[PDB]
Amino acid sequence: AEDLDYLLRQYYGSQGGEAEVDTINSDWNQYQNYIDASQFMIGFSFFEESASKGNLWFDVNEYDPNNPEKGKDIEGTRAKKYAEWQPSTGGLKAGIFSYAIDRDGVAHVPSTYKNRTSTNLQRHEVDNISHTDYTVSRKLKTLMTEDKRYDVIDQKDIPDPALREQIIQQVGQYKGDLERYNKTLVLTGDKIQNLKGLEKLSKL
Amino acid sequence: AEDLDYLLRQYYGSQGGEAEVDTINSDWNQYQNYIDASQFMIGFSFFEESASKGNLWFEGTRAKKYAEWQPSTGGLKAGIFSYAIDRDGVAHVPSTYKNRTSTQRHEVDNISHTDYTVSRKLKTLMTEDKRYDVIDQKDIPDPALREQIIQQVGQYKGDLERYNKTLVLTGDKIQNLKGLEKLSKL
Amino acid sequence: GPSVFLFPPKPKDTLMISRTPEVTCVVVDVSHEDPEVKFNWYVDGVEVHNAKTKPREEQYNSTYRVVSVLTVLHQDWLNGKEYKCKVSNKALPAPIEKTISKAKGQPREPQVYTLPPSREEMTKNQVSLTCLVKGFYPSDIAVEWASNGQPENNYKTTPPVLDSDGSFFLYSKLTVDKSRWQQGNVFSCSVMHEALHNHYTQKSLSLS
Amino acid sequence: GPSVFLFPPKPKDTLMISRTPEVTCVVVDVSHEDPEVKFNWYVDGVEVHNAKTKPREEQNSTYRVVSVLTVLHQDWLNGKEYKCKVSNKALPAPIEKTISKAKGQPREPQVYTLPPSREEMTKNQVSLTCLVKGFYPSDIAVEWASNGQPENNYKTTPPVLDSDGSFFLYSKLTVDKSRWQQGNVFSCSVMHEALHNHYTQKSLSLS
Ligand SMILES: *[C@@H]1O[C@H](CO[C@@H]2O[C@@H](C)[C@@H](O)[C@@H](O)[C@@H]2O)[C@@H](O[C@@H]2O[C@H](CO)[C@@H](O[C@@H]3O[C@H](CO[C@H]4O[C@H](CO)[C@@H](O)[C@H](O)[C@@H]4O[C@@H]4O[C@H](CO)[C@@H](O)[C@H](O)[C@H]4NC(C)=O)[C@@H](O)[C@H](O[C@H]4O[C@H](CO)[C@@H](O)[C@H](O)[C@@H]4O[C@@H]4O[C@H](CO)[C@@H](O)[C@H](O)[C@H]4NC(C)=O)[C@@H]3O)[C@H](O)[C@H]2NC(C)=O)[C@H](O)[C@H]1NC(C)=O
Ligand SMILES: *[C@@H]1O[C@H](CO[C@@H]2O[C@@H](C)[C@@H](O)[C@@H](O)[C@@H]2O)[C@@H](O[C@@H]2O[C@H](CO)[C@@H](O[C@@H]3O[C@H](CO[C@H]4O[C@H](CO)[C@@H](O)[C@H](O)[C@@H]4O[C@@H]4O[C@H](CO)[C@@H](O)[C@H](O)[C@H]4NC(C)=O)[C@@H](O)[C@H](O[C@H]4O[C@H](CO)[C@@H](O)[C@H](O)[C@@H]4O)[C@@H]3O)[C@H](O)[C@H]2NC(C)=O)[C@H](O)[C@H]1NC(C)=O
Repeated sequence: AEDLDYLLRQYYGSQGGEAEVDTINSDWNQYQNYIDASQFMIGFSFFEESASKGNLWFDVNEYDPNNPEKGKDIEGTRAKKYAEWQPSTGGLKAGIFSYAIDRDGVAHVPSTYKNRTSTNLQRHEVDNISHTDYTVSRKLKTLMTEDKRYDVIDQKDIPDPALREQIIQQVGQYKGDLERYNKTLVLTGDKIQNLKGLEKLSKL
Repeated sequence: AEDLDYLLRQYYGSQGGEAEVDTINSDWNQYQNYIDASQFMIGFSFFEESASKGNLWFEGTRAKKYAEWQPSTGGLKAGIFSYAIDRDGVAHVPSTYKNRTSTQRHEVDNISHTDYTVSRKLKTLMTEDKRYDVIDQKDIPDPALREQIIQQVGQYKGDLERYNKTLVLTGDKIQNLKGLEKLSKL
Repeated sequence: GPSVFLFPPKPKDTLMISRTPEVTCVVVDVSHEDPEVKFNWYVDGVEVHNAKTKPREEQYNSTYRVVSVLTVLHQDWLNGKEYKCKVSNKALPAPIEKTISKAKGQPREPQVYTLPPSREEMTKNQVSLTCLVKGFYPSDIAVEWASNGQPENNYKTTPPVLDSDGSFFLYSKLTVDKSRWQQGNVFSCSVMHEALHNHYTQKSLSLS
Repeated sequence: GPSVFLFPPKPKDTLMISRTPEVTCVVVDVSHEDPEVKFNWYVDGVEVHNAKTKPREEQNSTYRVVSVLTVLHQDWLNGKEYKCKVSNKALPAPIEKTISKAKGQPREPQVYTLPPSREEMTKNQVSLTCLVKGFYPSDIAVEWASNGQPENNYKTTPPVLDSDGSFFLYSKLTVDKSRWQQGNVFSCSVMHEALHNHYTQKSLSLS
């Protein structure tokens, strides 16, 4: 862990609980002792062609017979959930990743095919191969970069430039890190005049 | 024929044979060279008021028989039609009046409002017929082959057994030829 | 959708006082999405709540198995009482009900005969001690070997075979080093069946 | 829908020159409505046209259809694959079942005849036993005889996998004690691919 740049945790399909992220939060509770949240990345999977029971995750929308473009909508998807999801502790996550990005935009096979198998194969329109615009990938990236938590720490948070510098180096550079950081902060040196903004480190 | 959308063949009354459709099948045997079965439509007639010999055609209805009837070859038919739909429901004058020429009468020769009950039963019958079910992957697995066969033979399950002309399969997209065996008359 | 399998107790466990027999109920192909699996157990249509459900066991990606094990009373099983297992789940249209009971029919007492190695086998480093059990019904039976009070464990037993008189027979074949046979050690063939007194007999086999 | 079962030849038929071995393919639960059942036979994936389909048999309103392919002794014993393919209108896709002989170093059976137990001699019928062990594969055939005539009141266990990877079984001929005590000789015949001419005989008489 000490030598990793990123850990990429694949969390395809439901991970338990009402909000389907129990396993993610429980796992992070352990992961955080070994890596920073700035190194942590969670993944969903696109719908692969001719996938049978054992590889059907429903991380993107199902086929809709009246809206060919439903696979490209990220609304109410586990993909959007993961983009939005953040750790309780440590800080904001590094980001998300997708499996089989070459299938970006293809709708999932309907729930009715949930138990299809290699022998007992019931194929569907969505098992066909198609060119992709990477529409979902760009929506998920834009979503995360437009999230206000990833706004940088400014003088409205920590006025003193000397204190702001040190907090950034130790906890992170985002507003949403302050809320979450739950380790040690060592403030040093004669440049710090006042400690305003330090109250924002609620979990320190 | 090349410019027609539909041929509507009026087959009012018995058309010969035990099942009274000899003339229909014999005619279709010729019609099929000029049109697709998807263009072919057979008709019965309702009972017209004050009809004499020469216009008396008459479940266990020729109407239901025509709804049910399909060609042996080419494919499933387009549908059926009725003559004098304004008389939908009104019963026929009995066989005993078979030769009631212009030189008789019956209650049924009187005029009445219609709810088009027979027409709706005949339409429902045809749309509940399973032969007009569409070709799915259970018939032809390969999507590329399924596409081409649909373009050439028809879009219904019941077309496959009947189509009896040429099929040209092309391109590098076809992987396997499963389902092609169903074109028994090709 | 989920399937159910209901296995009976091991025949030795139903017949031996030292052992506790169990009916086992297995639910396979349980989805990750709707994971709650409720079991209800019945003994002659009478609900029993003493069952013990083991936690789910991922067989392959996002598909689990759930086992429930009901302890049974020796008498209840041997008196041919019905054990019903009822499974409930969200991914089921109606609950699933499976039932098992003991094989019915007039019991017949097994006859146990031990047979020594063939003269021809004595040319080999290991020889075959044989135990014939015949004329027993029903086919639920258990055979073990022993020597000097310790269990002998290098044996194989045939499945029961239907004989021409409607009863069953089988052979068990303990393999021992010739040395141990020739030195005159005694071997025991233990047979356990519901038609034996105390469900138990032992036949001995040593060199003549 | 229709099911398929593919049975191998009787082991004696594969091993004996006097006999003609057959692979048999059975299709059960065929509907009255769509009754046409086409079989295709393959030997190492190569189609063969010499099969023989017997006509339907009402086993209600449900038929059974059997197809029997004669096999060459050598093909079977060399472990060639026999594939049976079944087609039907009430099938979504054709059904394909395959059988071959178990691959693996053949091992010669050891045949030992065992006389009755002293304790059994108190009874009007006694058990002559034949142990066959250490054979591979499990395809085997056991018969009894006496004075050249077949003895027919016997049962044989299925092969059982032993701890060394080979198979064993027991055959149990039942005879009137009188015939045993009078000193008649009984023979246990064993037929297996690892025996010379696929055949040995062990004798058993009073001692
Ligand atoms: C179980 O799920 C996990 C993901 O879930 C995670 O764990 C579960 C338990 C939950 O906790 C989840 O919340 C959590 O997220 C799977 O892990 C990732 O999951 C995806 C799929 O979901 C996998 O993709 C598949 O990958 C295979 C190939 O996988 C390589 O890598 C694997 C791990 O590294 C390894 O196990 C494989 O053996 C394989 O490894 C390689 O081996 C070859 C030599 O064999 C070697 O040359 C490579 O260098 C080596 N690669 C390595 C080590 O990375 C891929 O084949 C799958 O696609 C097939 O199936 C799809 C339909 O299901 C289909 O669309 C694809 O086109 C493809 O199918 C085939 O196409 C070819 C070409 O046209 C054709 O010839 C074939 O006939 C055709 N075959 C079939 C049968 O369809 C698929 O993409 C990831 O491997 C895996 N890891 C990562 C990092 O993403 C886990 O794999 C799942 N387990 C199973 C058994 O599915
Ligand atoms: C013989 O039977 C045919 C049906 O049977 C088919 O053919 C035979 C040979 C067998 O092979 C059968 O198996 C097969 O099913 C009739 O064809 C159609 O039948 C119906 C009823 O049977 C006819 O309805 C009747 O139509 C009369 C008017 O006919 C118009 O159409 C004729 C064809 O184009 C045309 O020749 C006529 O001249 C007339 O057309 C018009 O002329 C006027 C004036 O010039 C124009 O202004 C119009 O624009 C023209 N319109 C058209 C469309 O051309 C009606 O008079 C008749 O009604 C009268 O009698 C009935 C009772 O008998 C009363 O109930 C009613 O109130 C009224 O008094 C009736 O509705 C239909 O015409 C036929 N054609 C079609 C396309 O459906 C043959 O008509 C029939 N032959 C004879 C001579 O009987």
